[PDB]
Amino acid sequence: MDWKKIYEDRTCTADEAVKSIKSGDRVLFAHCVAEPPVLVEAMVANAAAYKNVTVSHMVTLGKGEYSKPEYKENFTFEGWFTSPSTRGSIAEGHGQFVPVFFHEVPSLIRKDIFHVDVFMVMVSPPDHNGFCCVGVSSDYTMQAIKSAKIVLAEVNDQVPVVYGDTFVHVSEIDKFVETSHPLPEIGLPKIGEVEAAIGKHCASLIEDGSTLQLGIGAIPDAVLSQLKDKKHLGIHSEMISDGVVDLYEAGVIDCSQKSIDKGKMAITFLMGTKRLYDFAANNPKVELKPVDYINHPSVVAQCSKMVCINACLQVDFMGQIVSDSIGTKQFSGVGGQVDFVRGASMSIDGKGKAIIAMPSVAKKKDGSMISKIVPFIDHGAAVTTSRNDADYVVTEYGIAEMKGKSLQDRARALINIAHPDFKDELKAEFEKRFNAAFSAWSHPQFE
Amino acid sequence: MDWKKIYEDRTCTADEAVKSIKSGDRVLFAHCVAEPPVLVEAMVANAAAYKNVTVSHMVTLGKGEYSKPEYKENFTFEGWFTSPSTRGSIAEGHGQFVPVFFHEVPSLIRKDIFHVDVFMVMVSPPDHNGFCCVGVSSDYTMQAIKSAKIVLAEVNDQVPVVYGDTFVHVSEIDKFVETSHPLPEIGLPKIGEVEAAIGKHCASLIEDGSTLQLGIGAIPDAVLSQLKDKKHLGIHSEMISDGVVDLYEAGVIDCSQKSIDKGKMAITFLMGTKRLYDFAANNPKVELKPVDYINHPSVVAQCSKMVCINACLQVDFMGQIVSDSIGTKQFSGVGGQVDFVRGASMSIDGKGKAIIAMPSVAKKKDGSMISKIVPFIDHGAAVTTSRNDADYVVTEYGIAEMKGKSLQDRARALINIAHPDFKDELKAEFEKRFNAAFSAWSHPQFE
Repeated sequence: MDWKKIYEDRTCTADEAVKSIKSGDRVLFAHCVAEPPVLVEAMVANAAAYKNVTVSHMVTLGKGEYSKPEYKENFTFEGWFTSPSTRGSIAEGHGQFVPVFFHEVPSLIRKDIFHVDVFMVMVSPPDHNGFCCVGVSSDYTMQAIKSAKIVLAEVNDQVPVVYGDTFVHVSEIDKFVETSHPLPEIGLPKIGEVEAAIGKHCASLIEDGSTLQLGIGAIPDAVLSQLKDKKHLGIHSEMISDGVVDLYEAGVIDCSQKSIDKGKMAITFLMGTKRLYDFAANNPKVELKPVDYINHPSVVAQCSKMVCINACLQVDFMGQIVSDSIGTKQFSGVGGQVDFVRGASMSIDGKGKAIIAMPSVAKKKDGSMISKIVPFIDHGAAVTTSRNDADYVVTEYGIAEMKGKSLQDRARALINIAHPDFKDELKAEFEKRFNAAFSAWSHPQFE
Repeated sequence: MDWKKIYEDRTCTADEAVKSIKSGDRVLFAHCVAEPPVLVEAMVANAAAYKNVTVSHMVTLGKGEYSKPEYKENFTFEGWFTSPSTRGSIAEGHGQFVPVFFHEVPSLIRKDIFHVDVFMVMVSPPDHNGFCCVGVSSDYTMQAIKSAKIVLAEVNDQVPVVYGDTFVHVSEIDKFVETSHPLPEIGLPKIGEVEAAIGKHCASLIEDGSTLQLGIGAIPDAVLSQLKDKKHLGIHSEMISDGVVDLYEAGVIDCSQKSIDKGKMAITFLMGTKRLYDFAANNPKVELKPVDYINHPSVVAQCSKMVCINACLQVDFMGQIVSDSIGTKQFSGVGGQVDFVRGASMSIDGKGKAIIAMPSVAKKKDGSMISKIVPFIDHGAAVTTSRNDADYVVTEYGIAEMKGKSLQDRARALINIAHPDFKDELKAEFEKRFNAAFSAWSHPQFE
């Protein structure tokens, strides 16, 4: 109606739209799959128009061109979660990294700590009432829309309409750039015997009626594959994957025993194949909500029989968990790992569990093996899940309980699930670290 | 009535009471000032009767005799927060340490992770209706009374009656041992120029009507002494000490602008001089509540203009905060530090602040001067407040903001508040760590 005039008046080309960015601006992209590639391309192509423009976002499936050293006078990448195409800049020094809990991002936007001069977002074209849909992200995207000084939208008719807090009226957007292209996809991972074993251990901790949080990759896919005997599972998760769709259509996940958002998979973003995007579209069983709801520890605490499944990179004898860095090298980010660990620990029913899982070993490129159960974290590594936060740790060799357990008993339990080849070296490190014998037993049979 | 017969039938000597403990038991002492010294003495005296009795508690003002190596066949100390009289056992190998958030202790007891066979607590003699008062502790003490298989009470008529969740009916207690002795006291700290400077910086962050959390020692006392010009301050704190009483008597703290528990100082335990214990007694302005209320991040989040002040030991370039260990040596515990950090971060009003403060330098055992602002944490140190949790860091040289700040900008801010004598060495380390100059500026003047 009146809105159609607004929409038409504000429609332009991508090259025109990015002229609204000025030197010194803080620019933010919509999260993950909602990043607008045509707008990002235009901004990068217009690099010489800009001096010292901050570019922030979290995980990206895009090229991360603005993060390359040649652009360092034009753009400064400020990642809140890094990925293969942007992590190089952080290692090299011209890119920056902010450690921030995923649930807290909207708060930092509202507080103007994460000030947003220009927000760039991909959306569906408007419905009959002038509401566009973000489709695949709610997360921090919805707050950014409200708080940004200028919102630039790539209107892509391949974006799905998904229920929840995903809608933005055309009157809230400054410029529209019309496009049509498929959304980025991630492939399904290969599951090895190591991951299969991890999934089986994780599955043994999951009872009927559990509310699940899990991500993407071989580990959560392995877990899901081992849940086919379970009943009435629910979802309250930062994201769902293609794997969750499989378990839903197997009849295992039905959200019938949830305490809040009953009958619905409650999520904050989507990332997978087009099969996932199609599933989520116009589906009463799926609802996207902002990250300061979904990942809020006080909200997770209200979930029934919460089971949160997340991966790490290494765990030390004290139960310090490193998940986002290898020594001084930054790889990803905390994301929602600690949000859900905390929510499960705070669970009002007292039934919440947080599982942190990893292969027990890695093969280095020189051919040698290394233990991911370690006496000490790598030099300069960031602790992601602190020793006080730690709950269950799982490898292909079993389950170690950290919660309420002493440093010595944590180390004993971790060594017990370490690779057999490393156990003697690790027990020697135990004795040096703790000034105590590994074995708590002492049988008179052995003098 | 009926109750008087119960009480009299269950009254006995300390030596008789401790025969309720058997080999293999988990024994728990009431927190801090409520530890029953006459019962502890009797237990240690009866050491030869016991094999492998676990002895747990948090901070202690007692002698910690059961933690000495000569007792290792009889007792195993399991600290949930260590102190000078028990920390030696952890370093030596025969004492154990559990990393646990203060607010979570009641939950672990309820879950039977912290199973309690015998709980030993000091209480006031019963009121007219048969209710004894813990007086100085609510914390985990109230849950432990409910959950323990057996409760042994030292009935000390010098224990104050203090309002809140501090009362236990005689029918809840198995044995009573009558005594009369003063409660343990801690001294008033000496405030040097360094702590006075820290206090001034912290005070500059505190507005009228703020709700405060702070502990004991030169830093919090220095902060309080700089608050004389503030108005309508409130208290929602793990503890109060003598300094808070001073500020209340000055009319600065009146609890008149609190959002919850209006007009009352809400606390979980008391530790100070007899002046504090007398003050808190029968006082409508003071209320003790358990730690899963007071320190619960979801409760702290409801507080108005929350300002949380806590101390640390060292902070690295990433904003990782070490507060409870010196390298591999365990010193204290997380206590409620992270509980209040998270609560302030989660504040519903968006006004919460968490301040972590420390002197910029220390003199080590060998007489050398060291920076407490460091490129990397000491080898094997536990991260107390993770980089994602970090908010304000304060030294005598000023304030550094961590929240929403990049690793590089955090390190710059921290170097800015380091001791002038260390700044150049620290900037050299900055360059090596980040591959960037401390000044992010290159000028054609110098090519």
